[PDB]
Amino acid sequence: WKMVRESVEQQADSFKATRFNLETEWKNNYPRLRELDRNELFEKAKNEILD
Amino acid sequence: VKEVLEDFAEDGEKKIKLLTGKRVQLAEDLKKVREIQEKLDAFIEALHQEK
Amino acid sequence: EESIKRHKWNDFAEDSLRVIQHNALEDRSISDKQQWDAAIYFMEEALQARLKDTENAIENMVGPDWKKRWLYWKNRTQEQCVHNETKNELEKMLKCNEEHPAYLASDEITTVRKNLESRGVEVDPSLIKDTWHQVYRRHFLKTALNHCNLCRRGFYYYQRHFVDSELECNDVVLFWRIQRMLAITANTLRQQLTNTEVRRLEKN
Amino acid sequence: GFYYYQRHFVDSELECNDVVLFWRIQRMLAITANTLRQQLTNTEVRRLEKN
Amino acid sequence: EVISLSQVTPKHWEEILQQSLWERVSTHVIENIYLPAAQTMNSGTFNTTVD
Amino acid sequence: IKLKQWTDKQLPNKAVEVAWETLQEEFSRFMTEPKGKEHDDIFDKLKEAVK
Amino acid sequence: ATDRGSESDKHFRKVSDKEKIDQLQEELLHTQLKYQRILERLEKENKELRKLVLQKDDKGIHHRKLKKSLIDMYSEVLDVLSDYDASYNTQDHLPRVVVVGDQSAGKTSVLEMIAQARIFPRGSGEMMTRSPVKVTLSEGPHHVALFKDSSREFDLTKEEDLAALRHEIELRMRKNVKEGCTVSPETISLNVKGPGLQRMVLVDLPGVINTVTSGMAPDTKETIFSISKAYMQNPNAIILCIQDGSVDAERSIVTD
Repeated sequence: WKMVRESVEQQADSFKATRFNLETEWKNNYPRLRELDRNELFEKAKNEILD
Repeated sequence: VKEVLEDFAEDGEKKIKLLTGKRVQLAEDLKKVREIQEKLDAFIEALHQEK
Repeated sequence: EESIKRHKWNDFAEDSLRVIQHNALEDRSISDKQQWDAAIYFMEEALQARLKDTENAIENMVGPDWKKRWLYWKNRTQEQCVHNETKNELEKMLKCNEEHPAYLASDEITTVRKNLESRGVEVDPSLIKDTWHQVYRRHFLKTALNHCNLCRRGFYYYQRHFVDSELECNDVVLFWRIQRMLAITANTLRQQLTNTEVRRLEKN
Repeated sequence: GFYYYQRHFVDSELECNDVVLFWRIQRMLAITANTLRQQLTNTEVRRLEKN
Repeated sequence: EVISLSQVTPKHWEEILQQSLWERVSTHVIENIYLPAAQTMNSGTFNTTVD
Repeated sequence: IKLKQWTDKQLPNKAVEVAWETLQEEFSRFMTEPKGKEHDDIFDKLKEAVK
Repeated sequence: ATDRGSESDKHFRKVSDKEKIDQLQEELLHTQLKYQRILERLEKENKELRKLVLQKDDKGIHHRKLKKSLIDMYSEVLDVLSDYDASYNTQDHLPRVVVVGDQSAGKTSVLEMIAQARIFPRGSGEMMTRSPVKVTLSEGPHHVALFKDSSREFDLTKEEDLAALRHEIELRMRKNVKEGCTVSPETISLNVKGPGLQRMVLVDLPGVINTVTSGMAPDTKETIFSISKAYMQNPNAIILCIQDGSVDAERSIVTD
């Protein structure tokens, strides 16, 4: 628990950093669309193809 | 076509046959990193208060 | 009848042709005037055939010219008049801007309908899309043939790398490649015929 | 004419693989220099200050 | 002085690096590539020697 | 003579080839050809796989 | 009536009504009637909020010392790190106690004494840990175990639930291993609470072997160590080394 108190706070600040870091790359990758999934994409493609 | 698209529904690999899968993995990572940091925030506040 | 049914063509050709065809296309390089002219010839032939087909379709769709209408009394039908006015709309657009792509906006379809209706022509999106398809293909192919007329005498631009030069003669390479690929496919098929399949046919 | 090179009709016609060679090595040398400079100025100089 | 070294303009570093880099290969460029490559009757073998 | 032979043994065989090839080709074209700059190719892979 | 739009509409209405009573729709109705009862009658019981109130009490004021335990939240933190990344790199970001030991050294008995319950695979002279299992220990008056992936709570003072827990852990361990192999890295997460427990995440690891015994598959020797490293290398973790002290120590391998 001493190791926890010393390391988890630093790594938790780093995990705030990690979530912003994922935001950094992700928004550049998909600015228009957020958190898209392949199953959702399949359903959309199925609708388009049947149309 | 509806039958074939149902067979598409059944197989997830048949959705990632072409390895451009960044969408789904990135979405999952974003959601899971938010959970990580949400739990670490309460943990660190408990370190400040409870110990 | 029987001799034909006892013969089969070796299916492996499909794969061999795939390689062979690619090779004939693979040569994209027109190194001199002679191949430049052969390339322009095949491009002109292939595009002129489709242009003539499109022009016949458009003549039937739009109707006779005025000369016919008063000299041979080839009066137009209502559909022909509507098609003529829609063609005039699309053609002023293309004359003002020859660079326009095939695909219009849907609101552009609505605008065409609205103008045609305003002048007094009944038009719907389907009439515009069919007229548009034929008219744009005619424009496309005839522009390609005028580009043939300019390619026939275009070499300085590429020596100089001059920036204001619109002319770029790259369709010529495509039809050159396809002419040579037609030759290679026909010759490979002939060889398979004359050394493997024809003797099997004689046996059968 | 770079186009005469593109023609590649015959040796008597311009056969300028030489210019494209020296261009390629131009690119190689310039990009090597800039990569080395970037690592120097953003990675190695600060490490140097620490040392 | 280390910090001043950080202040050296990027072009200065890149110029030094590129000039030194070119001094290291140009003799080899001509001796090993250009001379045997340029003597061919087929520019494909010129480029093959190059590569 | 020629017409009756063709009708009995050829024409109903050529016509079906023409029609089913035509349906396959137009089916392909509706699924792949962009309608100008507004086309979205995200599901083109899935369209081709369904086809 | 011929070539009349309204007549055409009426004809279409009749044609569509016959399709609305088509055998497809009729079979849909017949099957739907059974489906309304199949996987149903759960809903009326579900409406009750009493279970939710108990869960709220656990989350908020549980009126007992166990409530709002910080180690309890650390367990969830490590679980969500595991969810973020199967790869070890990010799991190594946060501290845990990783327990390695010589094969059949009794390491599961040590982990049971620390957890104060018979919750680890126990056997005589055989590989006990084959897929690593992470158990987190926190204080609480109720000596109970719960899986991450289940709703069953195991009472750790009674043998029936302890045996069910041990054999479920064994089955999960096996299910983490491909057919024909014996050892796998995937970590089983069990949250264990009880009186006298310390704030300690503890990761049981596949036992390390100097050499494979003939009965065991050769695979394990390469697999076991790699798995151990995956968890051992964590720069933020404690290494608990369990070595068999009743044998010639020259034969041991965990210390290397």
